[PDB]
Amino acid sequence: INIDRRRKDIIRTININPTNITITSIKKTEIDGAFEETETEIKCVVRIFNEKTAEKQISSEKQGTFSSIRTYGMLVSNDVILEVNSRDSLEFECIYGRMKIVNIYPQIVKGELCGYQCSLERID
Amino acid sequence: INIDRRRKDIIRTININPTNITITSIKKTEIDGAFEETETEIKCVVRIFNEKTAEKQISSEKQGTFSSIRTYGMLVSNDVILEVNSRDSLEFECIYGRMKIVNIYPQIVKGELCGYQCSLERID
Amino acid sequence: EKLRLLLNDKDKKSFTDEELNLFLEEADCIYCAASQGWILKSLQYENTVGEMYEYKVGQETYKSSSIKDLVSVAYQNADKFKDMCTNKKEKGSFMLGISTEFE
Amino acid sequence: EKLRLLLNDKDKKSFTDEELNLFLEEADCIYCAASQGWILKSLQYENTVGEMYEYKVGQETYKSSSIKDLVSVAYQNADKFKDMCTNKKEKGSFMLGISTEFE
Amino acid sequence: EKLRLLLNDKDKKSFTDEELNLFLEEADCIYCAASQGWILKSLQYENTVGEMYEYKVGQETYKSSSIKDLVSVAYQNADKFKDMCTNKKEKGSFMLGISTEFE
Amino acid sequence: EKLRLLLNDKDKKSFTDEELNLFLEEADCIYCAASQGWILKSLQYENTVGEMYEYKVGQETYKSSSIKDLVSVAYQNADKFKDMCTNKKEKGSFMLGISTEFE
Amino acid sequence: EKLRLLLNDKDKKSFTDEELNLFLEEADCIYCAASQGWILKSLQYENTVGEMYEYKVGQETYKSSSIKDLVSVAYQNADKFKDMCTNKKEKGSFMLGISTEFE
Amino acid sequence: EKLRLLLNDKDKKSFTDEELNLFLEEADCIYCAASQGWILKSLQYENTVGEMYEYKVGQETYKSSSIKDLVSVAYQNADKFKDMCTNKKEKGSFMLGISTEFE
Amino acid sequence: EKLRLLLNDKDKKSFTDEELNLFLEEADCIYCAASQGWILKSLQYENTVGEMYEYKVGQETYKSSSIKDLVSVAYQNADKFKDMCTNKKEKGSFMLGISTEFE
Amino acid sequence: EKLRLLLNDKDKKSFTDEELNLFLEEADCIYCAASQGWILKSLQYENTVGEMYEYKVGQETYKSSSIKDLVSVAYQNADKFKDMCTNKKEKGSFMLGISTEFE
Repeated sequence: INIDRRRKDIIRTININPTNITITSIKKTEIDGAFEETETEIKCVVRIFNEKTAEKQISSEKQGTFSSIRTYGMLVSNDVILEVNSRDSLEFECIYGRMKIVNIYPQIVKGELCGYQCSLERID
Repeated sequence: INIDRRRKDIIRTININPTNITITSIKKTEIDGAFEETETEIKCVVRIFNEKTAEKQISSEKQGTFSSIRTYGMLVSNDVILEVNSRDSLEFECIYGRMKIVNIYPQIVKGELCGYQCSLERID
Repeated sequence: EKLRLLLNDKDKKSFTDEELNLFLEEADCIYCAASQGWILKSLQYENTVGEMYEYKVGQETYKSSSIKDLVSVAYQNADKFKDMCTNKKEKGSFMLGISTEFE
Repeated sequence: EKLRLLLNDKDKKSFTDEELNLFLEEADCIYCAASQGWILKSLQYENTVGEMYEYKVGQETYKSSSIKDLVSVAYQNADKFKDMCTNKKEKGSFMLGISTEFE
Repeated sequence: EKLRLLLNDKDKKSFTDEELNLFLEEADCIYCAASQGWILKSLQYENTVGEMYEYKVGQETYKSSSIKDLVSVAYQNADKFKDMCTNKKEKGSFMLGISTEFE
Repeated sequence: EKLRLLLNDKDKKSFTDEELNLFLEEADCIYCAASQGWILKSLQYENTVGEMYEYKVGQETYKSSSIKDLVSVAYQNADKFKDMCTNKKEKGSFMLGISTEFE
Repeated sequence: EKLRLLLNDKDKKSFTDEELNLFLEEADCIYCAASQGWILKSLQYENTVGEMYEYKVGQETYKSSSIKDLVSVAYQNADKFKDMCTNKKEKGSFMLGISTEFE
Repeated sequence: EKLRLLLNDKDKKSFTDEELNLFLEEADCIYCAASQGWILKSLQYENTVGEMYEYKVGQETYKSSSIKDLVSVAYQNADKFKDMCTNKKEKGSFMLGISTEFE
Repeated sequence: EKLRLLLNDKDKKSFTDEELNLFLEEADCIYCAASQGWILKSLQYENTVGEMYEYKVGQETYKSSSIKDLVSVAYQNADKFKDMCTNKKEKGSFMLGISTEFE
Repeated sequence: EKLRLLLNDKDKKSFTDEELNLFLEEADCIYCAASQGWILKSLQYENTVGEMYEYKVGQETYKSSSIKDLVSVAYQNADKFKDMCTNKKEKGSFMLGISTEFE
């Protein structure tokens, strides 16, 4: 497979049903054995799609209540480098509850990045 | 895929076997660190179908007893905007036990809503 | 009665009786009118089955014969009615005398 | 009884017994009326069986014969009865004398 | 009314009357205009249905008839109407007298 | 208007205005221009359906008719328009007198 | 302009203009040059789309038109342009007088 | 330049220039040389696609057209170039005078 | 060099140059030797590729071209070179004078 | 050496030299011997591939071309060798004089 084929396919698939998304990144930085969080905001064009037939979990407790579902995937181009770790997070404001990028699958051809297959978690 | 194609397909599929449904929405509003619940009632045309071969769970305890099953899905048009969260609920009474909308899948084409795929829980 | 017989031939309650009278006026023989009505009835499969002929939702699955098969069946009905009309109006071969005047 | 034999040629209550009289009247040969009635019965499959030849609901799955197949079989039956009518009415070849008056 | 009959031969509201009258004026025989309109309506399946004949989203699955099938059926309808026009206008064979003056 | 009739004979806003005038200039009969424009439109399918005609992402699946079927449909449209033009200009057979001068 | 019409016929932005000028110089008939350019564009599908007609990575699945279909369609377009060139240049039959001098 | 035009015809960057010169030497007409180069290119598909034309690893799946398909396409290119050369060197039929000396 | 051109005609690194000299000596026409070498190279696919055209181990899955397809393509190449040998050595028709001595 | 040439015309490692000498002495032309040896080699596939040609154990899957395809390929080799022998011994048509004694 050639890089141009993958690039054209990713861009086309995103452009069938794109949505403009405002990713917000909170990166934790180790300072004196604790975290100092620097918040940055980055925008990208994105297509969102179902990937898993999952069920909405609920986690009510004395801290609070929130329900999250794992169904939605995501597919974004090469325009911005992404990364999600324990110390790094990415979220964005979809209208139907806030989305959160759980795991990133970087699509690479011959050691060259071309786009991120990605997974989400719709936090209600 | 064109928006009109999706709209025609959803409306046709609902009209093969529609049921008039009286959705009741109880939305929890944060007031002085507690919930004040406002109850509204909204009606929509709906088709109900099986989606998962699941088993009826039972949850008897000193609080009480109730049995629920996740088999039934749901498919509704664009006529009314829906939303289900931890603080927001939607229910309706099919004659065979009360139904409850667990999770909402909004079918969107080019950033435009056209209908909600949905999942239910038949609370006996 | 011609209208009731045609409504028997051309499958009932898809055309209002006005166009049934129109077809009866158009063709003297009822079977020609039946073929006409069947060809005209075959057009509805466009809307009915052309835009959707097999769909699955959840575990619910429903398949129907494609538009091509249904229009083929309707065309076969039309051709049978037309051939029936022709055979009704058909007459066998003939040998007849011939004579020219002469002085 | 002619009506009973015809209602044997077509399985009972796809037609009211009255119009069997019409079918008998339109053709004295019973097999011709049987072929006509079989075509008319073939027209009825769009209501009795419809296009939805296969469907699955829950754990139920049913695969009925497609309408094209049923109408094809009905047409084949009608053709068989028509051929029976012809063979019953058909007569073999003939060689006959010919003669013209002369003085 | 010729326009109403043409809107029955060719299904409603895919065109507007401003071209139905044009098709009626194009050929005096209504069936020829019906064939022309059926071809022109067959052209419209590029938009009304599109090539995306099957898709699955979530648990929804829909299988529409492919555009090739729809245009084929529309062409078949147009051909049927054209053949109807010809048969309406067709006249059988003829044997006629011939004569040349001589002195 | 010839341009409006041609844009009725083809999809209305895929082509720019000047090339419609170009096609009208190239062939006087509108149907020949329609056939030419339909072939030229058929050339487009390499861009859209050629490089991708069937894709699935996640549970989202979409299928479209292959490039071969769509270009076949467009070619069928072109051939129908060409045959329409020929039948427009076609004229039947002729028997005419012949005469050579002599003294 | 010759070049603009050719870039319309032979689809744009695959060749630079100098070889298009060469194409026009090869044959005065634009459609013959279009057929030649369509063949030479057909040769280029091995690079632009490659033989890898289908692949799945992660949850992405893409099925492109196979190279055989694309080259076949390009060849069909070239054949159509060649036939257009011939028909434009073709003249019908002829009957002409003949005469030889004698004495 | 002949070598540039041949590298345009025979797809570029697979044969180094000395065998291209050999091709140009083997035949004057460039299209015959292009057909020869296309066949010799088609020979290469052994290594590329005979060893493997469809493989899946993990969730990664890749499909490519079989060696038979690609060599068929290359043979089609070769035959088109050969026919192009023949048509270039072809000339129409001829009627010529004949005369033998006599006393 | 004849040997280098033959190795281009029949790929390198499989056979040692001794049999290449043998093929060159057995036929002066290089394409005839190429056809012979292509058949003899087709014989070698039973070892280089073998019968095991597809296998899956672990998550690996590889589908190689079947031996029948490979030998078929090699035979087709040999046939092409043989036809080339014929056409190079072929000569058109001839009409020649004939004469016998007489007193 | 004739034995080495035959063992080049055949795949070797499955025929001891005694039967190679047997084939060499049975048929003088080496290609006839090659065809015979190839048929005899084709006989062996009943053991290797006839008994088992596609098996899966665990996740391990292995497919090989069926006995019919392999024996077909071997038969094709045999027929090619036989035709090669015929063309070797083939000689063109002849016109010769004829003369009978007379007084």
